[PDB]
Amino acid sequence: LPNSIDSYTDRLYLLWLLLVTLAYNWNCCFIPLRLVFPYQTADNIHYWLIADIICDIIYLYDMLFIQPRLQFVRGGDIIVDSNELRKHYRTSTKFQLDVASIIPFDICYLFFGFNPMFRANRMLKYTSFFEFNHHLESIMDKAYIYRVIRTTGYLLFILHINACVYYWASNYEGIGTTRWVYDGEGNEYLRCYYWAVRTLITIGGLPEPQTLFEIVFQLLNFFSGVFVFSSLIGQMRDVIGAATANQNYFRACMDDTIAYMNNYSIPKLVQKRVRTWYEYTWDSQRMLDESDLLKTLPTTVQLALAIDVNFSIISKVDLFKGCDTQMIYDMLLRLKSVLYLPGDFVCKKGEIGKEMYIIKHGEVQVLGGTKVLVTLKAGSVFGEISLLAAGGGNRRTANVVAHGFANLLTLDKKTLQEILVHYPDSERILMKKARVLL
Amino acid sequence: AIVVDPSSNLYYRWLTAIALPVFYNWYLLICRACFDELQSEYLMLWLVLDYSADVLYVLDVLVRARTGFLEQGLMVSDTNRLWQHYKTTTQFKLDVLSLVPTGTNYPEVRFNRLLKFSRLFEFFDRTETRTNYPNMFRIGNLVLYILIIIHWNACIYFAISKFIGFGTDSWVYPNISIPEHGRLSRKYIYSLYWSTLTLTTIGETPPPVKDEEYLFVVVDFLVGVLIFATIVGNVGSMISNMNASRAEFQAKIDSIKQYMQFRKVTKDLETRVIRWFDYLWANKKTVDEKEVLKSLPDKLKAEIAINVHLDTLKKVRIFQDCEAGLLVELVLKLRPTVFSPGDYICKKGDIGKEMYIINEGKLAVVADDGVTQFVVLSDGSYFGEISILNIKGSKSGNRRTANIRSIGYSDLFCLSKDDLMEALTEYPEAKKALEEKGRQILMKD
Amino acid sequence: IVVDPSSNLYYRWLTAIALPVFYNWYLLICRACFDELQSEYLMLWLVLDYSADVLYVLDVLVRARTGFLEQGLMVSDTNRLWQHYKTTTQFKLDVLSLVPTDYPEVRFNRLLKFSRLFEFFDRTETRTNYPNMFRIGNLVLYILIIIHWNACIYFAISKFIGFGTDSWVYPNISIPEHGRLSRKYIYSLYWSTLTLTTIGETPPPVKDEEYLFVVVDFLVGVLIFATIVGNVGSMISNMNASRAEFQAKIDSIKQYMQFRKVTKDLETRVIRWFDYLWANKKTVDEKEVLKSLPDKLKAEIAINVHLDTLKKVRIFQDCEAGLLVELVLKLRPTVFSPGDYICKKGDIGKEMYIINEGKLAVVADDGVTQFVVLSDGSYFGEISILNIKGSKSGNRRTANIRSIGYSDLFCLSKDDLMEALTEYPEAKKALEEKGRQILMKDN
Amino acid sequence: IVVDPSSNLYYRWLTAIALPVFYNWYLLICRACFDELQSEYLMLWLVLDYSADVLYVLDVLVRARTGFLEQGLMVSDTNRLWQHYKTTTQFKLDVLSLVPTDTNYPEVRFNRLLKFSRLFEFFDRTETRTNYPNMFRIGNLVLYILIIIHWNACIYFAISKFIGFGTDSWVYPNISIPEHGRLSRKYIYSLYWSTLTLTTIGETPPPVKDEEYLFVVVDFLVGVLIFATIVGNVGSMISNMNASRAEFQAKIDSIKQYMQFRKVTKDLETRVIRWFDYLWANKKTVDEKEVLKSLPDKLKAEIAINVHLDTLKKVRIFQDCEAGLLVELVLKLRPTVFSPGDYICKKGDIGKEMYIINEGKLAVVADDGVTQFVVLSDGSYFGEISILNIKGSKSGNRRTANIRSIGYSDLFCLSKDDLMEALTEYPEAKKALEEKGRQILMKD
Ligand SMILES: Nc1nc2c(ncn2[C@@H]2O[C@@H]3COP(=O)(O)O[C@H]3[C@H]2O)c(=O)[nH]1
Ligand SMILES: Nc1nc2c(ncn2[C@@H]2O[C@@H]3COP(=O)(O)O[C@H]3[C@H]2O)c(=O)[nH]1
Ligand SMILES: Nc1nc2c(ncn2[C@@H]2O[C@@H]3COP(=O)(O)O[C@H]3[C@H]2O)c(=O)[nH]1
Ligand SMILES: Nc1nc2c(ncn2[C@@H]2O[C@@H]3COP(=O)(O)O[C@H]3[C@H]2O)c(=O)[nH]1
Ligand SMILES: *[C@@H]1O[C@H](CO)[C@@H](O)[C@H](O)[C@H]1NC(C)=O
Ligand SMILES: *[C@@H]1O[C@H](CO)[C@@H](O)[C@H](O)[C@H]1NC(C)=O
Ligand SMILES: *[C@@H]1O[C@H](CO)[C@@H](O)[C@H](O)[C@H]1NC(C)=O
Repeated sequence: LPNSIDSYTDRLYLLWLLLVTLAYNWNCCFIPLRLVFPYQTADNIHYWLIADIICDIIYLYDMLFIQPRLQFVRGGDIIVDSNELRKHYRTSTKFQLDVASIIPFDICYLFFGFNPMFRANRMLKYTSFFEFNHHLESIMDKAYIYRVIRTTGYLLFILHINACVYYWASNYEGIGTTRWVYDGEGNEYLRCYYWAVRTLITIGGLPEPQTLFEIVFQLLNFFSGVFVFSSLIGQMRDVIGAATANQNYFRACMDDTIAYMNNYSIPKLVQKRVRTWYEYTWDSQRMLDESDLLKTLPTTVQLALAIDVNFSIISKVDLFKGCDTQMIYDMLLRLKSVLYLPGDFVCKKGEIGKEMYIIKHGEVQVLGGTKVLVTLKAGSVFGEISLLAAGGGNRRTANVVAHGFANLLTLDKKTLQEILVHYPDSERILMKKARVLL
Repeated sequence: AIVVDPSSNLYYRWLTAIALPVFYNWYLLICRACFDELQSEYLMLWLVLDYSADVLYVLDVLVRARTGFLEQGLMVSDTNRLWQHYKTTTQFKLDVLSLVPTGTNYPEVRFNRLLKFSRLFEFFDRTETRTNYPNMFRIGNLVLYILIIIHWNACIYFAISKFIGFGTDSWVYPNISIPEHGRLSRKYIYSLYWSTLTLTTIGETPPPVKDEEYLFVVVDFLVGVLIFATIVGNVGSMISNMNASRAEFQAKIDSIKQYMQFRKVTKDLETRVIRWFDYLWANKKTVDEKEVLKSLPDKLKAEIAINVHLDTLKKVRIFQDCEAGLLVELVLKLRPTVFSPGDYICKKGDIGKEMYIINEGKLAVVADDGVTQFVVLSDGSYFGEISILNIKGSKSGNRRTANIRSIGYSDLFCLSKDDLMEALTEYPEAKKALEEKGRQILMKD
Repeated sequence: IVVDPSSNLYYRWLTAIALPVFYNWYLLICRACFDELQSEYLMLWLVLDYSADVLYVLDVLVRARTGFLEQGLMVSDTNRLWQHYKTTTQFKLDVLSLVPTDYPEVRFNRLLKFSRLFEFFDRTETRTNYPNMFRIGNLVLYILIIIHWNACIYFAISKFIGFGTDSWVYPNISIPEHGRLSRKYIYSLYWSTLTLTTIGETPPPVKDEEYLFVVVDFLVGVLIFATIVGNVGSMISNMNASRAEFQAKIDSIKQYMQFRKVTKDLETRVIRWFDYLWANKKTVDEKEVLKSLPDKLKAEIAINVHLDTLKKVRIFQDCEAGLLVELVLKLRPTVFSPGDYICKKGDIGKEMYIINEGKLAVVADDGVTQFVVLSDGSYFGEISILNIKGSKSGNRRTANIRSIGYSDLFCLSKDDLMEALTEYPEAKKALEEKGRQILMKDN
Repeated sequence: IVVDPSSNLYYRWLTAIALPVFYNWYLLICRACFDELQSEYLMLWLVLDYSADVLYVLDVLVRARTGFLEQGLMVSDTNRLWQHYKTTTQFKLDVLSLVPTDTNYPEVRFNRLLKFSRLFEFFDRTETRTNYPNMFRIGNLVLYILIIIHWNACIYFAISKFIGFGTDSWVYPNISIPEHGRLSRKYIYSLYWSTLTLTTIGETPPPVKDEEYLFVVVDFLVGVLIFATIVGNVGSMISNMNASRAEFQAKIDSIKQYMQFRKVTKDLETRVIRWFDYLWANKKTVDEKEVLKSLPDKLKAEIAINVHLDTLKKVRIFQDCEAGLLVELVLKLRPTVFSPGDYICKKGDIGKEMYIINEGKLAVVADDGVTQFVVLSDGSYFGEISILNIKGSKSGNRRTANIRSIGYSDLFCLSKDDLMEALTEYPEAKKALEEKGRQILMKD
């Protein structure tokens, strides 16, 4: 028991919302069941009553000792102090529903006998059920399986409600009176659930209704069943379209570019190189483009994501010891991620150079013209001298190729110059660094 | 001498008061035509309701002869031109055809009163646009349309049954001489039951016998499979539209999680970014404001920018003596960023090129050591207004003078130096006014 | 004569040849399975089949002498067209469908010209005014062909098993109620609809081949129902996609305005603007709607939309054609709400407006007076945009300009106006002389 | 030897090992439930099961020698591969699917079903490999529907056998009768009941006892959930199939409604609709930047030099000026599509576009008279003197001809700045092209 609660860190309060969920789901299931079936027999009222008592004690514990401890934000700063947090809870709309739900009509048992209709006010904890749904959906690493489980739970609960309503209508018409009503010969809940499935799934095969109450009942039940089955199809289709969305988009772009290459009659070697690029991109990133992903996020979180992945690789460069944090941060916000297939060139011996190559999960080899001079594991950097020098500069002195699936990080020359002209003193010391290099 | 303005609320009150009798005319006119016991038994009620519906119809003709219409941007108001604009349309032809005043047992001659469906469609479209429950109204409209279709099919099935003969076959309605199958409630409820069990592909009806019944049942099942297809399509589109924004946000969360598991970020930064995005979702501002306001006109964007940011940009005492042109220019060119707790806004020794106007946040200035709260700022404060003027002569030289960290979930307003220079390159006197006020405040400090 | 593959004659030919292909499909499976049509209307089916074969040989001649694009040009060498048609597979399909197999089951090779009907359906889907109504008509036509083929298949299986030995098959056809052709076809169609639309009100099978055929039929019916639901869901979600996008835009605007705590008069102003937008159908915006067409086509469209209002002002006619093209492409339109002030006094003159479908008027300082009420075709915003030292004014306005009704303007900012007066400042100087004359006159 | 997981030997192995996994699933639940199929063809099922077990032995021996990607290159160290296969749960599954339990009870071989990841990997490789992905998704879902139908047919026959044949009205009838007694009738009527229950059709006999009521309730719930997934996924896939054409026709009728509202004349309206018809007829609806933004510059340059260098290599001094600069030019070029009779250039207009003709035929026409000065087929170039505009020339800063379109041409434009910053690294290419433009411009 802490002084306050952690809305996104408390495994304890997640199990507490699980316990309030079990209490509220107990009430939502079993208040129709006790209300319409003869299951509250004389040797069962004590068991049902201790169940409802521990349910209402869980309710009161939620209203008293947990809900005035949940943290919240007001004006951006998080709130820790207990009296102000309790005032925030008291002047919130959750306390309205909770005090409306804890209204104890159990004292009306001595005035009208035992009737679980009096406890129908305990169904108003739907807000604490939905907070549990949202917390479990946000914490679980697979939201689609919990969405399917929640859809099946809603379907089973609607069917239980319809079985209870059908059995109430069967008692109101008289058990075994007509041919539509429940005839009494089996397990009441099982045969009534069977009736609710074969009506509200809109399946058919049941006896034809005779009395006008039965025809109105069967008509409204079939119409709401068509709508429930349509909601089920739509819900499962949305779960599919939200679980396979990036896979379908990736496959769509891959198939559209293979359709483009087959429309232009592209040779088989170039098509195989393009498709093994797409297969390695899918097996690496599970995504097509990451720059387009980064351009949506805010600027400071873009900067933090760039620094946490590249600042050690920059600061381990012995040449970048003199430069400064602002334009290092900007040039790390302005890097490009590329992928070179095995056996391809990144710089030819005699090719002019205008880029700086940081390698990252790759293995390139320098050739001095097929014999490998050196190799470079992940974190190394090359291609510096033809980046910072103006004019023609120097060509690449050697062939360097990717041995494996190299994933380089490139910084172009003119983009570096555009970053540099916003930072004149560091540009000047970088020119002096060029002069002490050469 | 009154002109009914078709964008006001009196026109919507008239759309409601005319979309009740059109809907009544459709529903209970096909019912009274096909049943022939309502029409014989409730004759006073049907004559009263028919006379009231025709009175509302002729008042709708008179009103639609006096609704203005936007030409040259203005609302025209001359009754002769409004009558001519009414008469040149075909809607007036449909209305004067529907108002034809036709032995009080066949309402088959009164089917011309159904021709004002345009009022019902206009009322449904105006309600869908106007009300604040759009998905609930779309489902209500779909339920109403398929209920009208099921009712029309129930009346059609009872008319086909009366044509074939009651109790002759096994598919048609039972014998109405037997007084259990003869109540009017029983007639209508069993006809509606048959049409729902047909038109929603349930299939629990007795099987047809003759060729005409086989053909009506196969046509009715094809209409039913199409109605079931549109029901499933509309409910699927409603479910896909009820949480489309939430699904987009969960896709963005999963994309960020995939990118971070790819690039191997640290767990503290991962949970910081995740709680940051969940706070941005719970505060209902996760979408960027330029992408929100892209579809707005420039004058409405300017009025929104005034109404948002001038309340804070008139609380500044340093930038007070300038003009409303620069005020509107800066509130157009302010761009917001939301931060995280413990984030460095501007560290000591950085090139100051941004200016920040705190709005619904709380920040702090610290030293190079770490958490020593020197001065906690609040809403309406400002910093950065001394390294973006670039004044020569002082000891700083556009260098950040303080370590500025956020302690809660702040929300600043980035005002960049290039943006201010673009704002002021057409105002040299405002440039030198800001230069002299910065020089005085810097010689003060 | 060389047939144009994109003209109206080719589409009318696709109609005249996708009539008997549909006839061959539908009535060939019906006449093959039912055995009463083929016995009764023998000369009628012979006449219609001879006419369909004449239309097929005229079809292969027309697909012979039709054109195909080479190097952006329609070729007309008839021997080249004959070689291009002889090398492809559709001539193989046509000469396969014209095998002269002159009981009605020997003519099933005439169904091989299905791509012609498919091309007619796709050309009508492209060419018609009601694409979604045509899509739903084509979908009902496809499921009616499937229902009819499954009805004929059930009747042929019933004839092969025997009539009335079981309870699943068609009854004993010697009984005069179940022996008429009308009831034969309508009961086979009703059985086929009940099986394919996944209902199963039919009698249950008794033999093993019947059980297997009903299992195959119900799985085909599940896939047909799923395809129907998918196509109607795609149509019903692509018919109101514009409405859903505009509703999401309105909801994002409402979310932003509720979050930033803006005042209720501006709220009602924004919502009256959005109601005007949705009741007058100006939903799409210019920069996104004019990005997917080629550059000379959008230059032509800009010419055709703004020269009709740029030639109404007389004093602006003295301008060169190239400058007119560049300015008529660089004009940006905005729609102003009524009562909103375009240019106040003391504000920097940024833009040059052309009145098109609007009624603007000038007023004094916070006073509604009418010095001169402008109308369509007029122009203003001219003396603060050329960067001239005026009558002690400079880069400022002269008076307030209101907006009486839902006006529409043609904005031209100083940036694109310098990009205008980088081409012939001499002509812009002639316009500047007359503007300076107006300026010296009025101030 | 190490096999590559992205190779084709591995995919042929995936087919030859996704045959017996599917055999094991389908025919092993059928042999375990029907029990006459097992004790009738006993030698046949023993040969097929021994072959499946030998194929599983080779499956373990291949997965203990397949390669995987680590630091880009294919790791082929056999000890590291043995350890990397040992550490995963798929090795525990492939060991649990090998213990040789098996006579007359073939239910003891259900541990061979534990290798489901192999059949799923085969389906996934074929889906991403073949050129009919939507029809393969139809085939995958139809095979899953058939497996589930067959499994519930076997389960209905097993529940019928456990309750008692012919006792109730819901169970399979009495088995001693020769009409319901043969194995063909057994399996076919069990499949009929299975599909008429899992489809939620219900033209089957209604249950009697409580265990039959419970099984039929569970069976209709599984049926509605499976059929809801099937309907939803088929609707989603049909929408994905038709989305491209739907948004294309959206763009079409959007621009139509625009021009119809803004009162564009009928000739220009019909020309725009004819241009969109031509665009759909020759399949240029996709955009090059919108399709190849994601691909890196090296592969974009490979496709560019595969498409346009064969057309560019026929002009005068462009015989390998510099390889990198030609790569940069063929990357930075940009497509365009013109209409017949459309003027590329008028008289008295600034030129900022170099156009290359490729699958198109333009013409040089005079101002007043429609005349054919010279026709230009593909590979020709124009625009050079107005892009260059070197000091000391006539310096009109205008395009000195009228290049007119004959048919539905297709050029590939190149702007002046996309020329300049391409050549900025190597100014000698600029010098050479400047001298060639200078000599043609000064000899006129
Ligand atoms: N020539 C050469 N370059 C090397 C070697 N090791 C690392 N590098 C880097 O590899 C480079 C590739 O081309 P650069 O001109 O960019 O310059 C070269 C060096 O910076 C080596 O052994 N030889
Ligand atoms: N260094 C500093 N800045 C202060 C203080 N009080 C207010 N400020 C403002 O806080 C600032 C934050 O960074 P700035 O460089 O923008 O400039 C600084 C000042 O304008 C103070 O005591 N010290
Ligand atoms: N003051 C004024 N401006 C007019 C009149 N008629 C047209 N205009 C234009 O209206 C203008 C509005 O602001 P401008 O600075 O653009 O300059 C002014 C004129 O060009 C008129 O009668 N008076
Ligand atoms: N004027 C002209 N241009 C030609 C000729 N042959 C090729 N061209 C190119 O055609 C051009 C079209 O207009 P440009 O100004 O762009 O420049 C011209 C030349 O580059 C020719 O005979 N005359
Ligand atoms: C309906 O009932 C009446 C009353 O006996 C009878 O005369 C008539 O024949 C019945 N009609 C049919 C079709 O059975
Ligand atoms: C059909 O009926 C006729 C006479 O009604 C009879 O001769 C014939 O055998 C019957 N055929 C079958 C298959 O029952
Ligand atoms: C099954 O049939 C056999 C003989 O046909 C009979 O002896 C037995 O009692 C029957 N059992 C059941 C359960 O019907």
